[PDB]
Amino acid sequence: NVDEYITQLPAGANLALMVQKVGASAPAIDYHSQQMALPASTQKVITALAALIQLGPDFRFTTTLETKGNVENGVLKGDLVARFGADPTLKRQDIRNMVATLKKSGVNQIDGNVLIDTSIFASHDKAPGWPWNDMTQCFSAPPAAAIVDRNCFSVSLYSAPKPGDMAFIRVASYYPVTMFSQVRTLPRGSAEAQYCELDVVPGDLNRFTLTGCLPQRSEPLPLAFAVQDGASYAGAILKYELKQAGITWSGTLLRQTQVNEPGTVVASKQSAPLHDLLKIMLKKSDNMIADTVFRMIGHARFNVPGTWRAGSDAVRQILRQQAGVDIGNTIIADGSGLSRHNLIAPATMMQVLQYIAQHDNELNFISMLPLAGYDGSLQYRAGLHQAGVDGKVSAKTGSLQGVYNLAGFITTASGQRMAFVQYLSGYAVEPADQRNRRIPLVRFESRLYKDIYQNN
Amino acid sequence: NVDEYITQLPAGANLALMVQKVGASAPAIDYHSQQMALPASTQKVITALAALIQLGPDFRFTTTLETKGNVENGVLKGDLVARFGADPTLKRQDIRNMVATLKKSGVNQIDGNVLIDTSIFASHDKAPGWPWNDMTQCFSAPPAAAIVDRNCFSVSLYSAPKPGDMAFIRVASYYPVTMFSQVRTLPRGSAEAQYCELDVVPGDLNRFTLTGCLPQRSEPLPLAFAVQDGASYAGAILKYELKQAGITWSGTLLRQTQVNEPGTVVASKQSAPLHDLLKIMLKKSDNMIADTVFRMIGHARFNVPGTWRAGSDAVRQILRQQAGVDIGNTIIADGSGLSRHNLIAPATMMQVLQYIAQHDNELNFISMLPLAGYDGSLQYRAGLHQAGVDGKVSAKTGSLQGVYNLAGFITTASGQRMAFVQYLSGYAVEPADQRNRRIPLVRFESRLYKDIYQNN
Repeated sequence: NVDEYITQLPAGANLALMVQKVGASAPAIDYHSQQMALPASTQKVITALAALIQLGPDFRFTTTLETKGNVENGVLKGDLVARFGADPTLKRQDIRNMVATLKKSGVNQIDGNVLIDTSIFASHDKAPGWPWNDMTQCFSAPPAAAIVDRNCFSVSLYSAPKPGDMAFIRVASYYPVTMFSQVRTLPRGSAEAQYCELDVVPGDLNRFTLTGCLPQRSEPLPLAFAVQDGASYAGAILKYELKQAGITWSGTLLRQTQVNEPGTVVASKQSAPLHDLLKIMLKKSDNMIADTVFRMIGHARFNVPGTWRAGSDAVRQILRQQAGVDIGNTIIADGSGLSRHNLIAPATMMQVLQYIAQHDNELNFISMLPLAGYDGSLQYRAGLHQAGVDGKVSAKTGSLQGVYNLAGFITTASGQRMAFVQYLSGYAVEPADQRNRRIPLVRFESRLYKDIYQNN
Repeated sequence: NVDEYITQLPAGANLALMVQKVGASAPAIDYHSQQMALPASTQKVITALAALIQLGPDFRFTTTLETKGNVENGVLKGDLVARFGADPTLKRQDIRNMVATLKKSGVNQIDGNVLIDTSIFASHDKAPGWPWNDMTQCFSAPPAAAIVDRNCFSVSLYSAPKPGDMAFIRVASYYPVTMFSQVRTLPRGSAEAQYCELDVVPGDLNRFTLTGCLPQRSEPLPLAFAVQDGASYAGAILKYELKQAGITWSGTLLRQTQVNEPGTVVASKQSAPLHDLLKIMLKKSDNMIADTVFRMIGHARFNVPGTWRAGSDAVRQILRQQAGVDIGNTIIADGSGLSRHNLIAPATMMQVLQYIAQHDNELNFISMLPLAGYDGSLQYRAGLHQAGVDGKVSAKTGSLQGVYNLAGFITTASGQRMAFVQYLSGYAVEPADQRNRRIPLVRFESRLYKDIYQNN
């Protein structure tokens, strides 16, 4: 009763839906299944499959400290190279530990430069089609080769005691960022409060200026921002840890972007295995893992510095050649599904899902998807809970402004496993319902998945 | 025969279409007319109507030089204020002329600062939902309060005679930008040519670094880029013209962002009348005119510094209250339709078109739209030409990656004027047809508009 369920959805919402028994050639439900749609985070299903095929479940991201030169009386005669490898999980502590190791190896002094090597990747750290306005939010932090603590930092914004005085920014001293406040404090219920925005404006070298207005508050406003220049940020952390460890240097911090022969690895850190990271990515919808993986795929397949375009070409090739899926006129712009350039039909995603199901005993893939009523994004998906399908749906959510997708598998009343793709976009509510916007979605899903479960 | 014409379109393309006699309550063609879609540049139809209602056809953008202080023996004892007003047509020459006027007024020296006043607007000069990657292209130049020559500048990129040497940037000395090249010159058919990108990276104060690779060429590559900091850019031009005119100052160039009482206007420039600018906007799809107008509407309606959110609220209010159109769950994010956040149903745009037709003798609006086979965007729209409808269609195009819209009016074989909205999105061709992508569109439109013209 797809058309009737659509009446639950806001005026003009667009649904493309396909449901199909695993291993069957014909769908049980086909509503606009050929129509292109924004996949949002369902794109991560494709990223996870292509990653497992190209890189394998045991791949690990790697970061190293390398020396190029002889060490004489504790003095490295040459450069220290910190070779970043797009590990989305690298932490300040890992840098501290690698420096401790460098020290313990006998290096007290560097007679040369400290090089921040990001040559594993090239071109922009932002995919085409990402909205500019989200770039300072942590969920959209540029997934660069140099990442430390997700390239996200927090700040506290304090209103001034006196109205008209600048609001005050508190930030932990260890973060190599520079914060400036041009935020005017307003009276508690002021005229300017309506249309005066509070904005973050990023500048070079990880400078941030906050601008606009802040109404007086009793509590500081917590804010978290994305680092725009990961290489500089990682360099500054490395510089700090070297100094704390008592290692001096005569040169400067420089970026190294061009491919080069590795020196002697003196310290290293490897991530958890790729399967573990893909699990986090799928359960929690982790954009940074998705997009580091995505540019890694292109780098590994074509033996070139990883770019968005190489990633896209690689994923298309892997799907066609290894998974037997010709994605045709599909557009793949990134790994996370953040890009508004991604375009894919339910029928194409269905072929991907059918491949995964057929090879699930090899891939151990379905266990990584959120299980309705248990974990990840579907721990409490109201429509699925109310449909009676908790524990019966393993699926990836995909949400962006105007988009509420689901793609995955459902075990129905007969015990039949069905792959399904729900692509719902053009979703908008009227201004007076914007912070209550999800109730129509719940109504729709409660009905559809009860229908699918009961009748199959 | 809408469904059959759709077979001309690429796999999975999404059409929402409505055609309706002017003044009629029921549509002649209704194919998904209630469904939300990306309007692209058809949004400019709404912007033009709301602008004429709020500002009127005779509104002019204004830029001034103002003095605050007494002038003693040719010395201004106080500040020079350059008050920008978002005029999208202001030129270097206009600044030169206003400075000439300031000189002629008796000011030889400023004992104070030179203030670049942008207080007419506030918050970001980029609307929510604009893709970040286009921001350095001139068609997406941030439409700031301070614009000079469309905040666009050109550059010539020369490959190095020797492979491996940096490519060279030539730029006219009068442009206050700073260009850096890290572009490596490659052999004419090299290995790196495939996945090594040529990129522009904007920095603070109108710095641009070009990075990546450029294959050797006999001719320099012409490039044009958008200015990211219009206030600094306009300030530098003002500084240059003051110096050339022999006016000295003791202070510095500072930005003035807060609303303030105007000083004595000593020089000014007003744009052409708004109706003339709206005509350019509609004929040529001028994003900068659309978006300066859009933030001006909010500024004029609410008497606040213009923002994107004030513009959106104002346009919704104007449509509902003055045009009798409740846009319901429609999202309006900007004036140009660049934003991927814009969402509107053909039926809503249809109400706008019906209003314009009913009031055309008041507004003189339809004459501003491109006329098929004559001007603007429709001078050679192949599908319309092949449909036999040249001289019979006045309509606004809307194109973005994946989107080919038309909205406007058609005079049919019976002489009946019909309003129509064609919203076609999810348009994608396979990699091997991307630079030939428009042929399916032409096939579709040739058929649809011949059908509409002949049968109505």
